[PDB]
Amino acid sequence: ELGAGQRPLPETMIALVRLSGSKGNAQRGLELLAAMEKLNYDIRQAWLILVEELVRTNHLEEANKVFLKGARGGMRATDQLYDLMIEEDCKAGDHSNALDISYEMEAAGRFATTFHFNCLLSVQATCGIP
Amino acid sequence: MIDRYKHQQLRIGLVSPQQISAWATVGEVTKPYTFHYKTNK
Amino acid sequence: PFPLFQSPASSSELESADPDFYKIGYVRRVRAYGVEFKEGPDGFGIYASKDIEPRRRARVIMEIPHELMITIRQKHPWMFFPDIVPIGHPIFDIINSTDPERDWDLRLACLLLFSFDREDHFWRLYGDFLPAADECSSLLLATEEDLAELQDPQLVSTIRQQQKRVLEFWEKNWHSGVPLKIKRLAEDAERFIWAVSIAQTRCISMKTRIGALVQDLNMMIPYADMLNHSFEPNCFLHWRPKDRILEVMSNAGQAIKKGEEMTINYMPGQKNNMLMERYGFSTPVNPWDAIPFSGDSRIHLNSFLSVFNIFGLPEEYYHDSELSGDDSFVDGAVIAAARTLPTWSDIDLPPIPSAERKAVKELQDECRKMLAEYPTTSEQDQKLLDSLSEARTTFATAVKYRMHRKMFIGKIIKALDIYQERLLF
Ligand SMILES: Nc1ncnc2c1ncn2[C@@H]1O[C@H](CSCC[C@H](N)C(=O)O)[C@@H](O)[C@H]1O
Repeated sequence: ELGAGQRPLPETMIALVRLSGSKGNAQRGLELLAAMEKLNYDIRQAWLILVEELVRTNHLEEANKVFLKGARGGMRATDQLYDLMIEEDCKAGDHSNALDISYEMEAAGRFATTFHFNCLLSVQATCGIP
Repeated sequence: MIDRYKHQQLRIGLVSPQQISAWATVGEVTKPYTFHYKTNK
Repeated sequence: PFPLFQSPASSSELESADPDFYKIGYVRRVRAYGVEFKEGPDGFGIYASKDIEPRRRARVIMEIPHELMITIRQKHPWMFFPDIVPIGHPIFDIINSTDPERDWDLRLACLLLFSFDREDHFWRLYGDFLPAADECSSLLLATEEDLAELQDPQLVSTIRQQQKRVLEFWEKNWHSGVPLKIKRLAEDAERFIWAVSIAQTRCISMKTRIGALVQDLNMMIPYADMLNHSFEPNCFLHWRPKDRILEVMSNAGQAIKKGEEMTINYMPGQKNNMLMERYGFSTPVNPWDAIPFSGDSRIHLNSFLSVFNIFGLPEEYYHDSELSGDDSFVDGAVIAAARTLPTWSDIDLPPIPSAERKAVKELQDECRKMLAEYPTTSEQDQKLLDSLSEARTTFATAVKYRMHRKMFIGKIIKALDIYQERLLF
């Protein structure tokens, strides 16, 4: 499609990153997302799907890399994604990433309710320091 | 709103003789001396 | 190229407002930066006096002190800030004898009439710049002639329901036995209808922090209601709590050209029927207008979204300008089609163009029926308005509402047409 010389459709671009997320290829997924920004598209909506796919395929560590990098950019994730991403990290004992994600959510305009703090406490209660 | 947590514990307590030796690791002192009067050593 | 050689010396419907309009506010610590108030046959409006070069953050446009506003809590108890009602005044009993959730407009109307009676209140001066009973576009003032022409049984029933509620409230609280201080507020039933119309069409609910207290207030901010409505506003309302100043701020990083109108969104997302019920106006570019549709036929909205450069989640549907290049067709009207049209979508399942082509005409086969349901056409109504020269403004709005709805049906007919052929490429 690039060799022919026309701009790929966003649906094609969205399908590409979703396929990469299904196989957990983080490097391929981020490279395609960079192309969309270079193609001047809405990277945020595709960025949500890639993060969800990595969580769906249990590639949580790679999902943290993708989610945080988008989080530092300034784009705001959906409410479900914040709840999903934080809960998975706390279930996996990833409070370091969960707390960092929670801080990004606070800067994104959403405040941590009781649910988000409960996830964090599930890990802090096992650190041995009350 | 998540407070920027900063936990800094500052404990004090009696020190075991082993940890006293750990401070001097060998730092045994036996001569009750100081700078020499003439050589200033 | 010298200034002496250069000899510099449209929009006739808009004239500069009375200088006293800004002056009476300017003396009360009201500052408008880079904007000016213009008035016309439609009404007032704020238009930029110069090009607003975008900055890192939002730019201050207007400032309104708290003492110039009329504010009442949305939730019981009813406490008025910049307190104007004296303790023991009989007008509080009228206000306190209202529905806690349905009579928000009535409680503001009582304060609005009370403020006009007060000699020291600022709104007794600002009330002269409010539209009269005939000039106001609220449907609450419309009669059956305009309501019948509105051609909306649901909307007409709601409007006539409100008229009974407002009129009966005046009858109960403005009988012959009221004190003169209450009777003079509403000498006739008609004036109270106008008071409620102003309250409905100019209330601005907002969560404001006054001192240490945070609450929701049905506010009556002056000079800020004059901002017109647009679902893609160029400015928003921000409450500054330290000095009790309501700031009108243009969106950050957005340039405003000379003469461009400053607009805010009265409601986040609503249909034209809601706007007519509340504010008595409609917009053909509403991205929230719906239309009943059979669920048998549906299309792939992802293809529909992309062909018009619409991106984001349905809660944040928007169009990209530079990607489309010019695309004069796409507007906020077609965005509503992306929601109200029956659609289907899988993970990545591509659609069948022939099946959609089999359905696009079938979809458009239904679309011609609703236009046939209304006896008049979209161009017939607007042609009538140009020919019309003596009628109530609510009649024009009722014409506009059905015209906008008909165009909304007309817009999607063209939208499906261009979508169908563009699907091949
Ligand atoms: N975007 C818009 N399109 C058409 N009429 C609008 C509008 N925004 C506001 N109005 C008009 O203004 C009323 C709300 S109060 C806004 C003040 C008014 N524009 C004035 O000139 O004094 C509506 O009932 C409608 O009559």
